[PDB]
Amino acid sequence: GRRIQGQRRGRGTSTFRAPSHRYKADLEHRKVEDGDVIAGTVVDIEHDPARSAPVAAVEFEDGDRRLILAPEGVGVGDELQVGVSAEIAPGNTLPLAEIPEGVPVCNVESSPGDGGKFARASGVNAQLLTHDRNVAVVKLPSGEMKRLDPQCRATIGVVAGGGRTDKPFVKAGNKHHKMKARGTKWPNVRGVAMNAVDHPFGGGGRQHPGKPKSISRNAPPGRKVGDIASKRTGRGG
Amino acid sequence: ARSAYSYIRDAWENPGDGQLAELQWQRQQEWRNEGAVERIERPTRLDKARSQGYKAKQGVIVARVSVRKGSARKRRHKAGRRSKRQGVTRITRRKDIQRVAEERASRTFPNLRVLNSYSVGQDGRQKWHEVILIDPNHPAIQNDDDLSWICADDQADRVFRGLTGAGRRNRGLSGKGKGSEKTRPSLRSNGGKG
Amino acid sequence: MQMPRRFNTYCPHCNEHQEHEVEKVRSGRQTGMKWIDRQRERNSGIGNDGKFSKVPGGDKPTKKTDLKYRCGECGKAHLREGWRAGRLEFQE
Amino acid sequence: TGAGTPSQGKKNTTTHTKCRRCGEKSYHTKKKVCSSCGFGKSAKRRDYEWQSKAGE
RNA sequence: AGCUUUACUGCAGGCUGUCGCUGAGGACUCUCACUCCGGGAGGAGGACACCGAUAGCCGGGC
RNA sequence: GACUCGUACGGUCACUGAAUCCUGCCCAGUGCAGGUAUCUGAACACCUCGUACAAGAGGACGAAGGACCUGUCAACGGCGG
RNA sequence: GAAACAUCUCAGUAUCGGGAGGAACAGAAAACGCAACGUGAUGUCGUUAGUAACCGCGAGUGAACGCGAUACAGCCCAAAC
Ligand SMILES: [Cl-]
Ligand SMILES: [Cl-]
Ligand SMILES: [Cl-]
Ligand SMILES: [Cl-]
Ligand SMILES: [K+]
Ligand SMILES: [Mg+2]
Ligand SMILES: [Mg+2]
Ligand SMILES: [Mg+2]
Ligand SMILES: [Mg+2]
Ligand SMILES: [Mg+2]
Ligand SMILES: [Mg+2]
Ligand SMILES: [Mg+2]
Ligand SMILES: [Mg+2]
Ligand SMILES: [Mg+2]
Ligand SMILES: [Mg+2]
Ligand SMILES: [Mg+2]
Ligand SMILES: [Mg+2]
Ligand SMILES: [Mg+2]
Ligand SMILES: [Mg+2]
Ligand SMILES: [Mg+2]
Ligand SMILES: [Mg+2]
Ligand SMILES: [Mg+2]
Ligand SMILES: [Mg+2]
Ligand SMILES: [Mg+2]
Ligand SMILES: [Mg+2]
Ligand code: NA
Ligand code: NA
Ligand code: NA
Ligand code: NA
Ligand code: NA
Ligand code: NA
Ligand code: NA
Ligand code: NA
Ligand code: NA
Ligand code: NA
Repeated sequence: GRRIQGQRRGRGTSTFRAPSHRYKADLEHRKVEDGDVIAGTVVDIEHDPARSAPVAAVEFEDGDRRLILAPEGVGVGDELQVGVSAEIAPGNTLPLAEIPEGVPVCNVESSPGDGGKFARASGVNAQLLTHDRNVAVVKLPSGEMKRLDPQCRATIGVVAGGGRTDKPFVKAGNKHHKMKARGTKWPNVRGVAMNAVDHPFGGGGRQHPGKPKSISRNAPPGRKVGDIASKRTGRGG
Repeated sequence: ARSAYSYIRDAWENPGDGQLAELQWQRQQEWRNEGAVERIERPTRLDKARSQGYKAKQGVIVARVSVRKGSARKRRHKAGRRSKRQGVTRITRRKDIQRVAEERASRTFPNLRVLNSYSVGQDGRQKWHEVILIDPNHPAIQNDDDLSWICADDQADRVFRGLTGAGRRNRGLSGKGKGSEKTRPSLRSNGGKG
Repeated sequence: MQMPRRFNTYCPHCNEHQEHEVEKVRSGRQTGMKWIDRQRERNSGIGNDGKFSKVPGGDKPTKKTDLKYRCGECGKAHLREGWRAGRLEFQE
Repeated sequence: TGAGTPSQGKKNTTTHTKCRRCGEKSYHTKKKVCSSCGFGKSAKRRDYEWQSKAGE
C-alpha cells in the first residue's frame, strides 16, 4: 500500500505546517535577576492568531515591550507585576510558592523558568491546592493532579476568551477559516471511505472497518489508526 | 633500563584501571564537548605515536577524531528484495571505525597525508582515535630520511585507497599465507571476495 | 499385537540359537555437536535460512516396529526389519 | 479540461536555459542547477556510467 | 502486477530482560558520569534515562 | 524534524453525518485494555555434569507476552432452531 | 538459473560514493608444511584442477601449496645505550 495520511504529516510539508510567519508572539514569562522589581502597564489587547484568544501588549519599566498570555479581566491601563513579591491579583505572575492555595492560575510552568506550559487555552485555568517546601500540587484543567516545584512561575486568573467552545461552527466555511490558521490538514476523509491501498480501513463493497478498531500500542506507524490502545469503547456500561 | 615511554604504554594496556582510568573519566568529559576533528599539540599516547612514526618536528600533525559506535547506519530497502537482502539491523560496514576516523581526519586537512592512527578510548556511544598526519610539502619533512617517503606523488590520498596501516589490516593483508588468497595483491583484483 | 518379552532365535554374533530379549529402541539424546549441528549455526543468517527454515513433516497412519534383540548369552543386541503395528505389547 | 492540447496553452514559463558552464540549454533558471553538467549542484562534472552500455 | 489475510518466509517498528556507558554507601540511600530546566548563579533527574549490542514477544506497516 | 510563536475550551486517531423523536439485548469468539496465587516464558550472569580448556547436557531464577480473571459493543460483529 | 521458489544462483555483476598513477596495488615471512637433512619477498603467465572445499549435499560453486616460466632486490624506524 501507500503511506497513510498520518505518515505524510510527519514529513512536515507545507500542507501540514502551521502559518508561523503569521503568528504574533511566543507567549512566555519574563525573567528577573530576582527581587521582583519588574512591573509594567497594559497598552493594548490584541487577537492571537495561534490561539484564537486575546493577548495583552505590556510595557515594563525597563522599557521592554512584549505580549503576554492575557488572563480574564486585564484591560488597557492596568498595571501588572512579575516577581517573588508581586501582588496577589489577577494578571500578576509569581512562583507557585508565593501564591495562596485555592487560587485559579494559568500558564503554569512545568520546570521553573520555562516560561509556562500548562493551562493557557481559552477560558481554562489550573488550581493550586497544596503547598510545601518541595511540592506544590496543582490540578490541571484535565483534572489531573500535577505535583510541581513551588518555584515554577504562574499567572493568576483564568485565561481570557472563555466560552469560545459554546457556539457551534454551524457551517463548513467557518471551520475552514479557523483550520487555515493552524497546523492541520482539513477536511477529513474517513478511512473507511478510502481504498485498501490507502488506509487499513479501506476497501470493501460497503463502508466498514476491516478488523476491530482498537489497536495495540505496539502497532507500527502505518497501522496505528482507529481507537489507539483504548482502555474501553462505547458509552454503555 | 625501562624507558619513560614504556610506562605510558604499560598504563594503556588497561585503560580501565589506575590513574589512566581516573584520567579518562575526566578527559572524555571535555572530549564529548569537542568537535569531530580536534587538532592537538601533543599525542595522548607518546609511546604509541613515536612507535607509529610520530616525531616532534615541523610538518607532523596530530588530531583526535570521534566516530559513533555500532553497526551500519543503513536505510531499509524501498523496492523488491529477497529475504536475504531485506536486512537493516544486523548489517555492519566493512571498514572499521578506526579507518573511518583516519578518513574524516585526512579530509579535515586536505594538504596533509595520514601516517598512522591509534585508539584513545571510547565511551558508551563513540570511539576516539588520534591520527598522525604529515605535511608532505614542508621541507622539514622533505629532508627527513625517516619520513620523506610520504612525499611521493603516489602517496597522495593514501588513506582513501587503504594504504594506511589500519587500512592494510582491514583489507585482510596481515597474513602472507593461508587465508589470504582473496586479499593480496588487492581485494578488487580478487573480484571482491575477501 | 502381543509379543513375547523373551524367546529363542538366531544370534548373528554367536552364530547359534540363544534366548533373546526384546526391547523397544529408546531414542538416544543428541550432542548438538554433529556436522549438521554446526552447519545450521554457520549457514543460518539474515532472511530465510533455506533448509534450516523448514519444519518436521507429519506422520504415517501406523509406525513400523522399532526393536532391539538382545542375546541373553553374550548380551549383545542386533536389529531386524520391523513391521507396521498400531500397537505392540510384550508378554511378561 | 483536456490534459492534451488545451493544457498546452499555459506553457509560457521559462525553466531550462543556456548553461554558463557547459553551454547546453539545460540550466534550470528556477533551480539554478544544470540538468546536463550538474553546474550549480556539483563542482565535478555530471557523468554516469549508464550513459553507455555497461561494457563500453 | 495491484490488493488481502489467523497462506509460506522474512524485514522494519513497538514493548521487555541482559551487557556496555556505569560511579559512592531483593529492597534502599547517595553524587560524580550522563540527561534536562535555567542568561547565570544554579534547579530537577541520576547511575536510571538516552545511545551502542543482544535476547523473548507482538509485528501485512513493508 | 512536523505538530508547535501550540498546551486538554488543546490536538492527535478513528466512527457517524444538519435539526426532531430515539439509539434495545449480547463480552462466548476476535480486538484493545487492566489484573494475576498458580502454570508457561529467551538471553547474560549463577549452580551441577562434562572437557587439564571448549563444544555440549541439565538445574535454579524468571521480564514482557501467553494460560487464567476482569472491563469494554457510538470495538469487529451477533440478535436462531 | 534452480524448468515453481525462500538458502543457493545471476554476483560482489550492473549501478552509486571516494581517490592515485603512467601504470596502480602488492612485497622482504609471527610464510610454506611435495613433513623435510626441504623451499625462501611480491606480482603475473602456464599448470596444479574442475582437484581439495562449499551446496534445499539440488542446481550449481570452487581455491591453495608445489611445479615450469617472466622479472628479480633488498631495506628503514620504535626501543635498549
Ligand atoms: Cl477546531
Ligand atoms: Cl591521506
Ligand atoms: Cl516398537
Ligand atoms: Cl617446498
Ligand atoms: K533472487
Ligand atoms: Mg495549512
Ligand atoms: Mg512555544
Ligand atoms: Mg466538537
Ligand atoms: Mg469526514
Ligand atoms: Mg471508493
Ligand atoms: Mg493494507
Ligand atoms: Mg455508512
Ligand atoms: Mg459504516
Ligand atoms: Mg594486479
Ligand atoms: Mg535466518
Ligand atoms: Mg496526465
Ligand atoms: Mg502475482
Ligand atoms: Mg535543550
Ligand atoms: Mg504482501
Ligand atoms: Mg456521506
Ligand atoms: Mg526459476
Ligand atoms: Mg530443485
Ligand atoms: Mg561464488
Ligand atoms: Mg596452502
Ligand atoms: Mg638512522
Ligand atoms: Na473496508
Ligand atoms: Na588530506
Ligand atoms: Na571472505
Ligand atoms: Na561461513
Ligand atoms: Na495490477
Ligand atoms: Na465478546
Ligand atoms: Na472480549
Ligand atoms: Na524455470
Ligand atoms: Na513464478
Ligand atoms: Na545452498
